[PDB]
Amino acid sequence: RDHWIHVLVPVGFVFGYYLDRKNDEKLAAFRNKSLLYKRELKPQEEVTWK
Amino acid sequence: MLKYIIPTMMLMPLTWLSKNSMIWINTTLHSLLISLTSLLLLNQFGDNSLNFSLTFFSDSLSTPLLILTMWLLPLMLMASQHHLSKENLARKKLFISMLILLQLFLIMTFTATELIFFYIMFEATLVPTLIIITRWGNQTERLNAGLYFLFYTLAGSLPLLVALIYIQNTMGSLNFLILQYWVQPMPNSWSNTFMWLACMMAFMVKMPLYGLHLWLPKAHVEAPIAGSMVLAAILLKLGGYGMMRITLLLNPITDFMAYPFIMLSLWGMIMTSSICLRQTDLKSLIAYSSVSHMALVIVAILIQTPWSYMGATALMIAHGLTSSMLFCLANSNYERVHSRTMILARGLQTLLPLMAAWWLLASLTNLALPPSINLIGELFVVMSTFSWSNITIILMGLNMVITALYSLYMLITTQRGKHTHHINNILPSFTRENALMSLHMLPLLLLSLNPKIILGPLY
Amino acid sequence: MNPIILIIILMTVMLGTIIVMISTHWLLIWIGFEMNMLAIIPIMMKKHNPRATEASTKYFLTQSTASMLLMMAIIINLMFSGQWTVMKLFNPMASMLMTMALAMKLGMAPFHFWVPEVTQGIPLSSGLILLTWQKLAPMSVLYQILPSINLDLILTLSILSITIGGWGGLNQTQLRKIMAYSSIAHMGWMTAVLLYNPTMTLLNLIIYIIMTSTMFTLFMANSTTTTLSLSHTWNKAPIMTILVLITLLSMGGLPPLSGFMPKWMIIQEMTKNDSIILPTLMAITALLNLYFYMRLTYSTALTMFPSTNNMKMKWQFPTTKRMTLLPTMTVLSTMLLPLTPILSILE
Amino acid sequence: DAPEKNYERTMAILQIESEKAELRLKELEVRRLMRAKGDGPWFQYPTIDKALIDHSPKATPDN
Amino acid sequence: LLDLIWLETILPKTISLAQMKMSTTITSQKGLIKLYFLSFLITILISTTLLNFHE
Amino acid sequence: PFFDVQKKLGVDLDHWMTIQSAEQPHRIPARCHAFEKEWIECAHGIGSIRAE
Amino acid sequence: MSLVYMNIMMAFTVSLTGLLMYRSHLMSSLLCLEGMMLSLFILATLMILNSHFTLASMMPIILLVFAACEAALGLSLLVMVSNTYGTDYVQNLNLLQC
Amino acid sequence: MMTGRQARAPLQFLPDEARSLPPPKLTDPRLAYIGFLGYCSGLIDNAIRRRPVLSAGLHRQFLYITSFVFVGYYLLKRQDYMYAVRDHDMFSYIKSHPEDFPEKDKKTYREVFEEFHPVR
Amino acid sequence: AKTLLHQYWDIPEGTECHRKTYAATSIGGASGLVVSAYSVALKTPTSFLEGVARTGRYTFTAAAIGAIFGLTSCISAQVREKPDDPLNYLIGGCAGGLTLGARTRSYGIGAAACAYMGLTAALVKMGQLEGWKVFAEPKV
Ligand SMILES: CCCCCCCCCCCCCCCCCC(=O)OC[C@H](COP(=O)([O-])OCC[N+](C)(C)C)OC(=O)CCCCCCCCCCCCCCCCC
Repeated sequence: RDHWIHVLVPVGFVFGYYLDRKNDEKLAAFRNKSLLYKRELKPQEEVTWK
Repeated sequence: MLKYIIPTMMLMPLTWLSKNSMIWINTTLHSLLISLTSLLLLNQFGDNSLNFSLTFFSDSLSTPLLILTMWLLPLMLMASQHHLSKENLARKKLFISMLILLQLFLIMTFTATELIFFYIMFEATLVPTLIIITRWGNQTERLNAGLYFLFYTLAGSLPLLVALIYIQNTMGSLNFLILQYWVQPMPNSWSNTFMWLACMMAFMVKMPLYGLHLWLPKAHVEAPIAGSMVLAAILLKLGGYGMMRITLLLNPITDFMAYPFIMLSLWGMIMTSSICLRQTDLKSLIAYSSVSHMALVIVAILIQTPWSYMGATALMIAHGLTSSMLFCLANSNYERVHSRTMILARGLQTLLPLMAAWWLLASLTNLALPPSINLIGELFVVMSTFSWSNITIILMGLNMVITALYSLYMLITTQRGKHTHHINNILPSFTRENALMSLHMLPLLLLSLNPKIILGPLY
Repeated sequence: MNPIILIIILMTVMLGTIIVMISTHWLLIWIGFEMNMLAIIPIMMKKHNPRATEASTKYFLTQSTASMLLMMAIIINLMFSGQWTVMKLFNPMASMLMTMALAMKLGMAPFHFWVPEVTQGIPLSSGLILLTWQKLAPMSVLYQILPSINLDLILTLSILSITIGGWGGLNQTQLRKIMAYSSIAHMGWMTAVLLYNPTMTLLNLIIYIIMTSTMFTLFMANSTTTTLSLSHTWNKAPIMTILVLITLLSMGGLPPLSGFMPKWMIIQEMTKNDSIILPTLMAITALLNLYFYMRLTYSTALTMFPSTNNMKMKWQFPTTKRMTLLPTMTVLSTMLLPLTPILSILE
Repeated sequence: DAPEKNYERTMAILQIESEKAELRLKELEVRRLMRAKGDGPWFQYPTIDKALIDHSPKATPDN
Repeated sequence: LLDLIWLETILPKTISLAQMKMSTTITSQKGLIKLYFLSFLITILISTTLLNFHE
Repeated sequence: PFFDVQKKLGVDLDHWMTIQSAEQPHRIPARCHAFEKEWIECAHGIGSIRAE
Repeated sequence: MSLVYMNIMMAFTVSLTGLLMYRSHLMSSLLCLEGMMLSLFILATLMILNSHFTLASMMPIILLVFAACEAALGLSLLVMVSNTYGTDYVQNLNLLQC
Repeated sequence: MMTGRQARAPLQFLPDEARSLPPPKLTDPRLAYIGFLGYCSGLIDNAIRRRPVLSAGLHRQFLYITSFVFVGYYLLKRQDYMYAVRDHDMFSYIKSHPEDFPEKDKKTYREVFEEFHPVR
Repeated sequence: AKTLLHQYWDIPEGTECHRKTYAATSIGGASGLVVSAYSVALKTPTSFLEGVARTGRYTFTAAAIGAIFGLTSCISAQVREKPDDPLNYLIGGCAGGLTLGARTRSYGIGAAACAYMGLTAALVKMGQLEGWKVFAEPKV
């Protein structure tokens, strides 16, 4: 690629964004378990947030 | 926050692998892309902060500081590429790497959920700033100024280290989210007196407190332009951010420990403003004006009312933009006359009319003209200190006279009168310089349309 | 020196330190210290000038006095316990004499008065051996007798070492005396946390040996013994100025560097034991060490002192010196703070 | 992010950090009690091994 | 008077002169082995009789 | 750092001269053999803090 | 404790304070150091004989041998100083003040 | 502190019960940071001998990365082992001494009286 | 000289002025003898008379500092009737600092010693009050 250097910061964004989403699944202890937001699962659904 | 940490780190291979004619343009482009992405921090809620992980979070206090931090890096690159044009290529890349490393320390200073990680990043911000001042400053006094900047900060902050580890042992944690809910009242004692001093004096040095401010009209004067921009726009605000995080743990003792410091600020903003009436060095005039404006943020944090915290964070963001623009204007003259003496080059509206319009707008936002966010923060601190004591308005209002008087005298000396005859190298304003002025001023005026994003955690 | 004789003598230095580390009898402790001194004397007299003979004489006298006080502490332990196990001592007089002997062998203040002379009198490699390898055996004996070490004595030695190693380096221009007063201050930091948590003592010792070995390796790689000859390094090798910059900022304990790692942990172990004034005054006194480190960084990396004309000849030759582990020790002395919880491997 | 996602993520963070804080306080109390009493596995400074003692009949009987 | 002299005098200048003077008192030793061991003797005597670090 | 090489390798470099109650030439007892045997067998394994 | 142990300890402290207060000669310092070693030999010997601790009887000989080897090393250092200045005066050993 | 625990089996870098613990992953961020330290060591080694920093000695840089990852994997195993031993001894001591660790009654804030301090 | 500090602290404040003054005089005299001993150790005097003159000068200086410290502190605690008050040791430490400046025949050293020794004596009083430990026993 003639402009390989102009993807170092955006891919480093996306990967970083990716890792943030990947951290959220480690902090999913109280997903659909808080007293404010707990509810019954709608059909064709397995988690409330991802 | 890892979506902002990793692009800031990828700016390091972006600046070390670029072609020699390309290392400014690529870093400016991608730092502007990071600053465009910085608006995703504005997912703020009326009840909860935006809590990313165990390590990182952001409420509405850190969010304007983060957007200002990620916005200041392209502006520092624009400001610092002219006077480092003749520089060696590897030293130029080391300069850009120091600015990138400083931004990398700052964005996880403001988002540190835990207070000793806040301390580690907060003191990691010394090393790129110290290296920038003592390596790319212009005059002889930059070594001494780097020593003062280093050893006021560390002498204030190494008690803060002991204090934070003491809170770590006593409460079990230094998570700010835990310490919102486990904070105990701090009773009157001598133990808690020196506890309060060890928590507060590092940030008093960082603001600066009047009487501790002696590092600032050296370190902000003996620095290059990017160093002055990051010092007066971000690094003075680490103190206010740290006080707004740390006075949670210091109640109710703060309600009488604040009384000397408030005096030191309420009289200090009278003195330092008055010092700006009789300064010959324009960069030192902007430095003592920075001390004068940050004294109001010290008073507003120490009276700890909601209107005071709203005005203090508004005044910190507004002073960051305003003082950074004023240092850039002083550099726009200093690149032409090669002297920081304010009486040297006069009558510059006769030669640089659009740049004189930029001087006019920066001086009007300096004197807190409504409805700029400068005036919003100024006015809200005045409201809260009037509720604190009805007499303080005198010391406020007299300050609001002198704040006008140095802001226009600086305009009258530099831009008005008859021009200096023997100076004939006054070039027309480059497109880079006016671009830098507009990227300072147009966000500052657009924030008057929607000030609620720079009003902090308790809007 | 014959290289075979040099190898056998250095293995004998190592063998003396090992016999101190691994033995269970106090006579073998004393024997390991005797073997260590007896073998390290020719390493100090490697170049055969009157300064090395003076340094080796002063080193011999202080280490011989310490060895005799050590044996008197051992013999008093034999009086009051009838046995010889290397463990706690069974008399506070024997504890005081052994703490004095080991403070002399470490050169902690006020027995520091040999360390800046002897380090100035010997070459840089033997100064590296003296300031890194010769700490390991007395700190091991202090590690094993800490149930009997008096608190007030070892803390007085610690704060007196930190203050004297702070004020000593502020007047110096010779790099070996700077490293020696840095040594005194760091030994104060290591023994201030010995009775509270000896794992942080081992941590501070390892991080100190890494940073000291980095600085002596840089001084050997540039052949620099004074400040003013270290100031010519930017015109000879500009990478070495960055290396001494980051390593001197690390030895001052500035975060995010690795030398912030021990002292912070030391404070972290001294406030759990309800000492607040003491780590505060220790950390305030460490700013003096930081100040003469900053003096060296101003002379070397952050400014450019004027060079001479003959430097242009030295541009035409690369450094053929074996810079053993210098990138490794440079990395491990600067970028190690994110791996701070590795210290549990020393428990 | 949703307010649900941030809210319950915050609660997971708070549970992890509160458990770490309670364990740090317990670690301080355990170290205090073990250094005071010496009956735990920590602070076990050595005494003489009794596997070194000779138990043979000696040259003189009164021993 | 205040922000070029007195606030400059009290915190940085007096502390800097104090560190300079203590640095010159520590490092003014004549390199004499006799005096260093006489100081070590006075150390041991103050340790035993004056501070009771052996009791 | 007491690197306990003697227990790791199973060698007896210096444990034999360490106490008076150890194995002696011609089974010569020390004058305080019994008292040291009692103090060691009391204090064995329980740690030094409890042994004091 | 025993009355002879008082005198052997006091002899060690006398030779200590002689070794800790120089006059001029490095040889007098070496003699004070070996007086310290001799007093350690005597004290260790009287304990080991007094306790009938048989295996430590080889201990003072070891305490002799090593330290006498140490003494030999010290004599060589003196000679090298004596080969530089003609005398063994400790005030000639002051080059390391600067 | 834990000197009596690792004294019955002396000089064991990883004891047998360390095998009961899950090892660090090969995608451990700590291990990747140690690999980055190896890469920086390779770059400093090219810089101090005036080689082309990114290009020269790729076998040497790869052995730097390999050696730091290899040593750091065992160092992380020992780190995780020692914190596991720390928590195990903590919990066994809390279980073995209930007279020192009472279960404290958690009062609700309807009963808990705190003094109010007004900001005015 | 551990019992010297104890017999200084055993008398309550503002109660027995003479023995407090004597105890602080004796503590200052001990500290002055320590400074004198190390001073004639590391710096050789030109004569025995010069050595005992340096010893008497430093011992009398530090003893006068201690005497005027204890006197000013106890008289301030008497006339203010506040025994557990660190302002009393602040005034006493500043009086000892003026004493050190009068012994060194200089006013700048006097003001510096006033400020730093007054803050030091105030910190020592606060450490006596809230139980601050400098040589803290290992607990964990
Ligand atoms: C900018 C330069 C100046 C910086 C000033 C920084 C703040 C000023 C005061 C700092 C005091 C030292 C840190 C205090 C930490 C308190 C933590 C704590 O647990 O406190 C309660 C503890 C109380 O002890 P405790 O909490 O362990 O006791 C148990 C609780 N009670 C009390 C009920 C029994 O306080 C202390 O132990 C002592 C506090 C005061 C320490 C005084 C020594 C330092 C002297 C002043 C140094 C000033 C700065 C030096 C640099 C100047 C320039 C070079």
